[PDB]
Amino acid sequence: KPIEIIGAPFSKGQPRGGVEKGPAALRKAGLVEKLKETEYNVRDHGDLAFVDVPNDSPFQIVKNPRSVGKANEQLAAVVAETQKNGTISVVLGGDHSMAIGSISGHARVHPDLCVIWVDAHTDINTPLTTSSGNLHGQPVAFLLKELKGKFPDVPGFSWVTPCISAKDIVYIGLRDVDPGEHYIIKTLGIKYFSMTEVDKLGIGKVMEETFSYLLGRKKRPIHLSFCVDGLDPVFTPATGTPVVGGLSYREGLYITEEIYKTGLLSGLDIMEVNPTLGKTPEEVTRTVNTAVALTLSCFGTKREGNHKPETDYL
Amino acid sequence: KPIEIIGAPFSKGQPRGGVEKGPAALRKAGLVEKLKETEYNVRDHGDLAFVDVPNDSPFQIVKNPRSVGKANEQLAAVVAETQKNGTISVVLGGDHSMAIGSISGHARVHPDLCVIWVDAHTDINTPLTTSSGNLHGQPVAFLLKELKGKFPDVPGFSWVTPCISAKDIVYIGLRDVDPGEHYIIKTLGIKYFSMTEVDKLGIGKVMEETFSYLLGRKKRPIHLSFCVDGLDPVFTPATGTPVVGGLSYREGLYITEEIYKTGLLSGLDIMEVNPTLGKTPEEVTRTVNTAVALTLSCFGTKREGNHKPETDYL
Amino acid sequence: KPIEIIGAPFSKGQPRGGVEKGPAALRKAGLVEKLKETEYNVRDHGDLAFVDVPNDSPFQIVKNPRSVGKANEQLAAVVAETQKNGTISVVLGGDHSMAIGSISGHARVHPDLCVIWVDAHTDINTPLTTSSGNLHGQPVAFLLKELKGKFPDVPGFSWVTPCISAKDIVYIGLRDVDPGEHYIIKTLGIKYFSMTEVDKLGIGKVMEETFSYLLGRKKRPIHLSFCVDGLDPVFTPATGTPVVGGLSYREGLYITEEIYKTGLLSGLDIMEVNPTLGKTPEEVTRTVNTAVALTLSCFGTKREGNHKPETDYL
Ligand SMILES: [Mn+2]
Ligand SMILES: [Mn+2]
Ligand SMILES: [Mn+2]
Ligand SMILES: [Mn+2]
Ligand SMILES: [Mn+2]
Ligand SMILES: [Mn+2]
Repeated sequence: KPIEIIGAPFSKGQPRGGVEKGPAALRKAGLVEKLKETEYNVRDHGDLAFVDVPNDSPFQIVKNPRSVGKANEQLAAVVAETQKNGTISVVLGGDHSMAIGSISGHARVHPDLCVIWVDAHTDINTPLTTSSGNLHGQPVAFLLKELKGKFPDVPGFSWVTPCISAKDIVYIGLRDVDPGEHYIIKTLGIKYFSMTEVDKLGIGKVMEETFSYLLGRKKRPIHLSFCVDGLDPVFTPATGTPVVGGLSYREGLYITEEIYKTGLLSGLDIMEVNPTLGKTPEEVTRTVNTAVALTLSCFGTKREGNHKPETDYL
Repeated sequence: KPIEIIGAPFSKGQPRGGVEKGPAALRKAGLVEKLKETEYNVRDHGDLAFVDVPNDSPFQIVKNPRSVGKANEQLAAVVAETQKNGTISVVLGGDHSMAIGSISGHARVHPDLCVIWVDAHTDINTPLTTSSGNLHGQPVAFLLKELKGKFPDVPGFSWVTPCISAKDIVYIGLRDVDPGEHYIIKTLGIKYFSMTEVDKLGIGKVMEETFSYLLGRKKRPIHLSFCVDGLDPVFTPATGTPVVGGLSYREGLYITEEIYKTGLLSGLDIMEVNPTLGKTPEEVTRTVNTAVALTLSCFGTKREGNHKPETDYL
Repeated sequence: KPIEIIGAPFSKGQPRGGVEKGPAALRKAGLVEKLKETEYNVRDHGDLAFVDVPNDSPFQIVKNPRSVGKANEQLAAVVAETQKNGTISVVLGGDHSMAIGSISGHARVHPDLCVIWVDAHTDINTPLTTSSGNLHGQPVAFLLKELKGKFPDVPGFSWVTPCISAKDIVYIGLRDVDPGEHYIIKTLGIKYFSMTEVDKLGIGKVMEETFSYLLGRKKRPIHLSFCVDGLDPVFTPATGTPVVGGLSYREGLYITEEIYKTGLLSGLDIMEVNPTLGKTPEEVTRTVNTAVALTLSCFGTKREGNHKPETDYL
């Protein structure tokens, strides 16, 4: 089965430059070559060139609305292109705002898709709830169907159409929620397993339930959106919004391991990896190895080990 | 419901000076104002002046017995006073030996109360079993009813009256216990979950069984004494007696979260946070930041998030 | 209940020097003295003088076959001697390749013994499957009954007799396995708990299932081989092949505590602790402290604490 790497060197999703350097870091560490070693076929799409919109005046509080809006539209145009030819889409980003390109492009070809959002935030505010005009923490808002019309239209997001409903997605690793956000998720009653939950049940029971909830009834493709800030700052320090007491290195692979196991992974997002934010070359090396590591896990590489079929090693 | 912050800048309890700075370290970090942000009312009682006793000769091994006694007596006098006006007490200490006063004053108004001791030690040595005349490691030996008269009367501790029995207390996070201490808890049969127990059951099940143990039969107030050294040093640096293999930030959080949920916490202790014992300013910020995290957990703040009632954020 | 420490300062098991200094590291940290504080009797059998074989040409890929084979032959003979007199055999190593002598000496006197292999690796390659001629990562290949005659006879290992079968052994914390290795364990179907396992069950249930799998039917002596690298480097950094995402200082103790709990320990190995590889004295002090923390545990020392029998501390 096909795999297509699509770099998204973008960052206007937030105030700290540097995340457009993620792709270049991930590829540098050896992601593309490490993947060709798996049972899959790998075609690297290269890095998309994001045209900058001049005079991108702020829509109320939101910053860079036409820029962010334009990039994502170019992303969702690319994604549909690989998913159309039946090939799994791995997007190497920038900030999370690129999810709107990532998941909108996915749904065009697999409208019945679900989403597992591994993040420490819901990154799902509305241009009416953000205390910051930053769109990297609003990706979901623009996606949700039940959120259509619950906030103004934002210059550059006309092309967007709510693709998934509050029933088809599940958060994992939440720990920093704004009053606003907590409201929405409760009100719309979305399924999540916040830090608290993943203390009480354990990452073992948590993927068991998230699977019966999303795949309990019908079998449908999986779109995994992984904010490196999902695991703790001791495993991913090179991120813009780090937050204490997160998901261990282990539960992370566990996650990515089980998702492989479903044979249902359709879209994968490796967002917000920032090489310039590492306090030491180590932490940058740390954040990337564990970013690559999770990316190889969603594609077979197990911790008990692997071996090539039909090969008698004796 | 009322909350009353009581400043206990005491340290005589032990040899390492620096703990009487705890309050000033927790207040500085924003504890007081952080709390008024919750659904509760907050009145800061201020820091109690502790009269020093001249010529506080040592009773055999014990050190500063009269000094440590009078303070506590003035602590139970302040506590009992605010609990009388139906308000929850949060004591920012010093060394733990002040618990003596926080639990003694508490029981005068709620004599049927229980105690969830989260710490790395049992601080239950008798003036006869301590290898150090230190009182921060004995607060319990004085409170226990089954321990009345199993050791000599210590000058300054005549006013004390064992308010609780070996039945109404459970320990959490035990890992450093002295031969004498383990004996006592085995003999009197106290309910505990030593780190070994938390690895076995999970911080999930553990809180499930400690609740049905202390609250399976009758519903009573919860006095929560928390020795910062309760968690591992990696999280709680700036503590006098740090001991490897401790309770994570997450577990110490899941505990406090659940103590809220009961709606039964009555008295709270935030003991042994030492500012001067931090190897770097970071480590002083850290322990503090997470001593605060917990204090704001005991009162609502959830990781999944919080939103104000009756407010429609849409 | 006899204990016999046996220093095996060997290292030819791999390319990095330093491991021979292990014993002389554990010993300084005060291992022997600390053990005498337990309920056991202690006899330190000094360190073994290992004669170096001149002109130890490489058998195909394998390196130091004759020097490694001779050393172990001399270890096994020391071992089988103190097990003979009814004493427990604790071996402070070098490189793990000395397991071969440690477990070989052990099966002579207790041919019905079991082994719990706590290590980040399976150390079970064959001279035909190694990518390196390193014997520290093959010990098991020489011990297995099912592996007899699955490779060529290696110079110096003519004295070795497969003593345990695929059935009496179990791994714990595997997270780095080469293609070959995985195959083997799969094919001979060995009972293990990779890191994924420990995540999904917990160090609680894990020991429950390893005990009922190894001791469910008959009660037999337990040989515990502990590759310090089985833990996470943050706990055991001073090691030759560290690997991210290991067991916690807490599971590590949990494990050694339950093994004490059976009353069946018989043989114990504390291999591959290398003092020269700690980036800082601290990492050397750390690692060491826990190759002992763990040992003094296999002999009782409980985190809940201990107290001497018949001694009324009141
Ligand atoms: Mn995000
Ligand atoms: Mn995030
Ligand atoms: Mn303590
Ligand atoms: Mn204490
Ligand atoms: Mn190993
Ligand atoms: Mn090994």
